[PDB]
Amino acid sequence: SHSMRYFFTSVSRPGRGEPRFIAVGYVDDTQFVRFDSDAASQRMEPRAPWIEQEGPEYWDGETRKVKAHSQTHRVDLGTLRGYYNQSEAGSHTVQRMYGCDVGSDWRFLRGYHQYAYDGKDYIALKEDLRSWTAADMAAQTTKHKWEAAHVAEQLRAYLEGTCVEWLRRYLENGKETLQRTDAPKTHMTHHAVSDHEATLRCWALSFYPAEITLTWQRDGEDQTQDTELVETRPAGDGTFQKWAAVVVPSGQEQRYTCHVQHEGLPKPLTLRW
Amino acid sequence: IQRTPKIQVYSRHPAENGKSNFLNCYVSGFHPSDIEVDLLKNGERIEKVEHSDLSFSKDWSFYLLYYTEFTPTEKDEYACRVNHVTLSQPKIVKWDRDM
Amino acid sequence: KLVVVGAVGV
Ligand code: NA
Ligand code: NA
Repeated sequence: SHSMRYFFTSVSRPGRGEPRFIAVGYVDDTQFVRFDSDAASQRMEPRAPWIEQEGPEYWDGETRKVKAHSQTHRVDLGTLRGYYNQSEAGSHTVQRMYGCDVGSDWRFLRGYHQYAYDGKDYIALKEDLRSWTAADMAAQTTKHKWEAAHVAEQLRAYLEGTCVEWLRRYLENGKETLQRTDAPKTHMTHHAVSDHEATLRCWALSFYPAEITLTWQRDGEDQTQDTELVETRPAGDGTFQKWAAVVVPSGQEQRYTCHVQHEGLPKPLTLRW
Repeated sequence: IQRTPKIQVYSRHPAENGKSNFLNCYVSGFHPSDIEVDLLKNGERIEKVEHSDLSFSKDWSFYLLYYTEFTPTEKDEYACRVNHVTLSQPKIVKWDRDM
Repeated sequence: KLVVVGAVGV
């Protein structure tokens, strides 16, 4: 599958001035556009080489739309302060994420449009793209407004139309990277932690996309006890890193296997010391 | 309502003394988004440090990557200093060469 | 490509 996602964050500044607004666009795990209210350009900016070929009409259009998004969030911070009976003195946060997935058939798979206030679910479009999940009575007020304004119908048209069409355009224009899988480069390290115990660390480096599974087995059965698994982390060059470690009795390293699952691997890899 | 940052400090490439590399401080799982992140060389703030554009996970928690070019040496000590509303004092995580 | 229809406020 492939995804296009836009992420918006607006943080109010009660001391002085307007909210800090940051928008980022992704195709899969690749950032391709950004807007930051604090940046000099006041434009939607490219962050991937394959979006740079889009002409001036594209950049003017996306700049106009992302500035309109920022004003909507500014108004929403005011509305939500009202709904929750909060003072003008505190900083608050609105977050929005929307976008679309295409499946193995390159057709529309799913759409989403999710909103949060102060880091908690507020309102979300259901998978049917016809109904809303409102977390509380403030969000229920928004749900009634959005039902009357036919927001779900407008979003459904975008998510099943423009969103998937432009995702497919970007995937073709950027295919050299976006449709390339980078299989993890895997190795094991060995460190004594005592006279009687050793740590085996299974590394997965320079992989894309970010989704990966590292599992330890002992004599061919999954082991979670005496293991540590770090959160997948960005390398900073567009690829990802992860490791998993197990503590084992010194001399028994040969019993342990690290199993690596990734879209870039025809069959999962097995590593043994 | 407030979530404390998780911190990983690591190099982009396998660390080898005298070979140019990138020092990374990955901060994730925090709310709200206001955060101070400094990379330290022998306890001193590095000037040229860049960071990714603010994004967030399914649970709405934020993540940022802070990074700088660096050449590791035997003697020089690197760390990440993080300040956030959830911390009573700035948190310093030492760069562990093979972590 | 961003949503073109103006966003409806909460
Ligand atoms: Na090890
Ligand atoms: Na290691």
